[PDB]
Amino acid sequence: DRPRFSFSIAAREGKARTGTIEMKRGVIRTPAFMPVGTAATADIILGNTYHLMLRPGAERIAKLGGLHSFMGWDRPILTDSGGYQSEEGVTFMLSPERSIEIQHLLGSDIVMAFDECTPYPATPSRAASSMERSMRWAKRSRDAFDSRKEQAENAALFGIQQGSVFENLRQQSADALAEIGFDGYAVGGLAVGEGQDEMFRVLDFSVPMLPDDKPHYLMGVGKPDDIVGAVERGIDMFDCVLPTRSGRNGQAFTWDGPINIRNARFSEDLKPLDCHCAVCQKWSRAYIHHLIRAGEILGAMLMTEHNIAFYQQLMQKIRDSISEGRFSQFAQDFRARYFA
Amino acid sequence: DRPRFSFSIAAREGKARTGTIEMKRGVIRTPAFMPVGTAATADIILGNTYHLMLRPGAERIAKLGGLHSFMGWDRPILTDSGGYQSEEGVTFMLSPERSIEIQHLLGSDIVMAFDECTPYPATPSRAASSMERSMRWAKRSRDAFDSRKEQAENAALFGIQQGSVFENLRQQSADALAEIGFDGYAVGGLAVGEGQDEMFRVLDFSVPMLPDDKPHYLMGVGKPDDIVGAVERGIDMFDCVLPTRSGRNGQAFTWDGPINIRNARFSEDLKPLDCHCAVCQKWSRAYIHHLIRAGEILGAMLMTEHNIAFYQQLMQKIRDSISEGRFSQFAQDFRARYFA
Ligand SMILES: [Zn+2]
Ligand SMILES: [Zn+2]
Repeated sequence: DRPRFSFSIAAREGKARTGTIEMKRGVIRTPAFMPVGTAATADIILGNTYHLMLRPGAERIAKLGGLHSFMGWDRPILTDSGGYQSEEGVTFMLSPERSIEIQHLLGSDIVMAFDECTPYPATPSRAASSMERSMRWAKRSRDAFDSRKEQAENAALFGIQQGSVFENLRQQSADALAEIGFDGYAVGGLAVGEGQDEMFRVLDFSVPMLPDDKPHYLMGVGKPDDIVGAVERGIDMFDCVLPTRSGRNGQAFTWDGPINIRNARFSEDLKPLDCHCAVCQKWSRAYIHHLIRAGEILGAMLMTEHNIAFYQQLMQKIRDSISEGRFSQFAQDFRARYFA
Repeated sequence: DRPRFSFSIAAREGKARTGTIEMKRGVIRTPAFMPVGTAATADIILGNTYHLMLRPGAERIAKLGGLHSFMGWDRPILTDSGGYQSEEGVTFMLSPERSIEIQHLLGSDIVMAFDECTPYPATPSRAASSMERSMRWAKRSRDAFDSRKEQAENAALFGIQQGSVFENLRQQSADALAEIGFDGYAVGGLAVGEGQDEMFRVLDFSVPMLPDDKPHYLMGVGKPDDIVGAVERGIDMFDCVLPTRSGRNGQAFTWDGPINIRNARFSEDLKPLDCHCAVCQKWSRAYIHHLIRAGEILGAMLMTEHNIAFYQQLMQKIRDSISEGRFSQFAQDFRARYFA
């Protein structure tokens, strides 16, 4: 039987790491991409806390046996805390205590502390006030989590760093989070419209502030090139709505960049979408083009499956190249071809 | 190597038959349900002639290698003739000759003659004039089909009976079609809003007019109970948009009748949709309810897969019970439970 939570780093290259998170429901290979569980029929999937508490409701999910039984997914599940107004929480009611209990009822394996994702841009004073409240909320999340024996003994809790783009606030947040103590640490408050250069700049000083021996989760990121750059800066875990969102709107990710398959230039293109996935085996660009142009749900479903599969192939190549000490070369080859 | 076209009846019960159509691309077990090929990832599928000639166009499909390569389906394909205004054809241009050539370019295995599907209701004089033109068009379809060696030697041609609800016109149409000679015979002009009692009434006298030793295809039908009743009256082949249409709109077919899965009574129902299909294995009514209510494409896709699978399980039970001489009992048990 695996432990509740064990992170081990198998290989490093510069700031990049590769390794495994062991949990009771399975092993997560890192760097990891964590897709939304409702995308299609990955070592871990995401549950949509905010949606689930509104429909059918966390208590109803609990009565139906929890998210694992509900979704037919017996491997780990991560839930966000739902925050993405007062010291107690937010009314719209949601608080650190209520957020933790909701995630408990859903049965998730990785529980996010309840935070306040600072808007961008933000003054230093606003970013500081928001970070300080998130740190008080992180301590309340820790305590609520620890009060529930089933949760404390079988789940894991991640703290979320805030502080906007300010190095001194990011440092203070990391210090507060480490002193409380969490199983993993998320870099929050990015992917809120800052642009890639700025995000990378903030990651450059922010990730080393976190405990090196714990997983680092960059919330909301991102495009394939965002992921490569963030692994280069020490991120271990990723979630992003892009692969599933893009699939509905006609956008496919390939090693040569994203393409819009609805474009007329693909109407007679017999090459597959890119790739090893089942879609790229049997289906041409031309046929997927046709399905999507015709409004057929099969088209969107095949596009979504390809995009999900592409992200996992990307993460596999990242893990292998770090393990083999050629990630720097991989990142360089990836960007030359992706932006060609 | 199989023949171009061979229909053999293995067992009969009353007017019902069960058997096989052998074609070069495979064997079709009858009675057969023929789903639209673009529904999901059946012994034969349907191509949408009218749509395909508009996008991307029949010549473009031919340049891409034909429908089999285009869709990744190496088994038989049936295409309708596109008719569903003058003696030459219809402008909107489509004629018996053009319809046959389009179906040739698409590469379909079973080719429908170009007909005029009489509107309902229709006076005897209108039904007669329309049937008479369809019979002239059927002879032109035969000749065009026979002029193309690749088509005549590798495909099959079905004639379509018309005549509305009038026994004397149905008889005249069957006579004209048999004298021309076709590989199979469709009963056309039903499922146009006549209601099940009327359709069954017309089938009662119309199907025995067709050659007994050739397959009988009831176009556009239908609901599961329509199919059972039409097999009881000697139909061998079916197509219907219902299983794929219903899946998008929340309707699932079950042995206890159709249900609308969006209905709140399914929000905590842990039973599967019905069934042996992959959906009914892993997925509860409650989770599919949730997916569809949330607008998730996965929900519609799972509903469509279930409906397609249900129709094929229905056809398998029909074939087995005819083969075992218990179809009359099956039909009775089916209706008692389906309408309970
Ligand atoms: Zn692919
Ligand atoms: Zn099923």
